[PDB]
Amino acid sequence: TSVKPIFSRDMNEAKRRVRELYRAWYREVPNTVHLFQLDISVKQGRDKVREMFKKNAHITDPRVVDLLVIKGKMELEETIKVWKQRTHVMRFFHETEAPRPKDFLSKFYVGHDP
Amino acid sequence: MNLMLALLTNFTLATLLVIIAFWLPQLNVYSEKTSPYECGFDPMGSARLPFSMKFFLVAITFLLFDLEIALLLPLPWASQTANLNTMLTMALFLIILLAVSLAYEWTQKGLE
Amino acid sequence: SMVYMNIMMAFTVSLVGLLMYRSHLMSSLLCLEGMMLSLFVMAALTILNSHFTLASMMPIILLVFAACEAALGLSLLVMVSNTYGTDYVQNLNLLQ
Amino acid sequence: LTLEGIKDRVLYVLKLYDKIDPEKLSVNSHFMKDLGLDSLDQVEIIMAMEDEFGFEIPDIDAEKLMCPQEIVDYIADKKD
Amino acid sequence: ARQWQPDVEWAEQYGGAVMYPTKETAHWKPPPWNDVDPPKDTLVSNLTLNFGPQ
Repeated sequence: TSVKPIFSRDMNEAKRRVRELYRAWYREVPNTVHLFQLDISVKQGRDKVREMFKKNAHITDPRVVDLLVIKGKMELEETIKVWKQRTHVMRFFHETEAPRPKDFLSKFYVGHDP
Repeated sequence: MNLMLALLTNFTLATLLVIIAFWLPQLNVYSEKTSPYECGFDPMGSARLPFSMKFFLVAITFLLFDLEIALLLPLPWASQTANLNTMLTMALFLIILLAVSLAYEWTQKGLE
Repeated sequence: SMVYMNIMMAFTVSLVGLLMYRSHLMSSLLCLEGMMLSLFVMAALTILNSHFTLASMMPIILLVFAACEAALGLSLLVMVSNTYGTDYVQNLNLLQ
Repeated sequence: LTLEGIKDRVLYVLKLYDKIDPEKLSVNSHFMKDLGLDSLDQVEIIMAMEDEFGFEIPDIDAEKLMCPQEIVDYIADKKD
Repeated sequence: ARQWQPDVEWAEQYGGAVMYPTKETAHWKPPPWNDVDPPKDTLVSNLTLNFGPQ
C-alpha cells in the first residue's frame, strides 16, 4: 500500500476522530428540533444517530474510515446552520414509504423476485 | 361648532371601511392553513434586532436642528415692529448659530 | 376652577416609584418627557386668560431645553445598551 | 468543595441511563470487561458532565477512564 | 529593628474592600487597580439576509 493517507495513520487517530464528531451530533440533536419548527419527540432524533454509526463497523482498513469522516464532518455545516429548509432533514425518516415484506412468503404473493 | 364634526365624520368613515375588509368578508375558518408560514416571505430569524450606530445619529442630529426653527418661526410676525436694527441683527444670529453646528459636525458625519 | 385640579392630578405622572423603576429604563425616561405638558399646559392656562402679553414667550422656551435635555439623556441610554443590549435598571455594579 | 460530593454526582449518572447497567452502583464496574458495553456506547456516558456538576471533558482521558473510580479521581484533582 | 511594631497585619486589616469593622457582610468586590473595565461583552453575529429568489 504505497499511498499517503488523508488524516490518520493506523487505527488509533481514526478511531478517536470518529468518537469526536459523535459528541457534536449528540449535542446538535435538540437544537434543530426547534430551529426548524419540527414537532416530534427529541428521543427520536437521538435514536437515528446511534443507529447510523453502527452501520459501518465492518471495516478492516484505514483511509476508508477517514473518507466517511469527511462526509460526517461536512453535514455539520448545513445542519448546525440553516441551509436545509425543513425537508432535506426529514428525508432520513421514511414516513411516507410503505413497509417492505422482508419475509419469504409475503414476497411470493406480490412481486416477481425482488 | 364644526371642527369637531369636521373630522369625526372622516375617522368614522375611515374605521368603517377597514372593518368591512378586515372583519365581515374575511373569517377564514375553512382550511386557512395558518401553519408556520406567513413569516414575511422568509424563514425563522433567530437573531434579534441589532444596533446600528450610523442609524442612531440621524435621529439626534435632526432633533437639534428642529428646535431652532421654532425660534425662527415668528420671523414674519417680527416684521410689523418697533426698533428693527435689533430685529434684523438678532434674526441673523440664530441662522449662523445653526450654521456653525453643521460645520463642526460636518468634519465627521459617517456613512449616514 | 376644576380645569386646574385636573390638571394638577396629572402632574403625578412623575410618581417616583415609576420615575426610575422597574426595568426597561425607557419606560422611566418616558415619563420624564411626559412630565412636560403638565408644565407646558399648566403655564399656558395661566398666561393666556390673564393677559400678560409678554410671558407667553416662556412656554415656547420651556420646550426648547427639555427637548435638548432629554435628547442628551437618550444618548446615554444607548451607551448602556451599546455595552449590553438591554437597559434593565437592575444593572448595578458601583455600590454606595 | 467536597470529595464525597463528587462521589455523589458520579454515582447517580449510571442508572439514569436506561441502558445496559442494572442498578450496579459499584465503583468496580469496569465498562466492557466487568460491566459490558459497546465501544461506541461509553462515549455518551462521558458527555453528561458538562451540565451535571460542570466539566470540560478535555482530551484523550475519555478513552482512558473505563471505571467510575477513575472518573472520580480525575474529578478529584480537577477541583480539590 | 526595635523602634515600634509596624507589622504586616495592619495593612491587610485595613485591606481595601469595605473595611469590615465590627462584622463581615456582603462585601463588594476587590475593586480594580486599573481603571474600571471588567464587563467587556459586546458582540453580535450580524444579519444573515438572503437576497435570493426574492
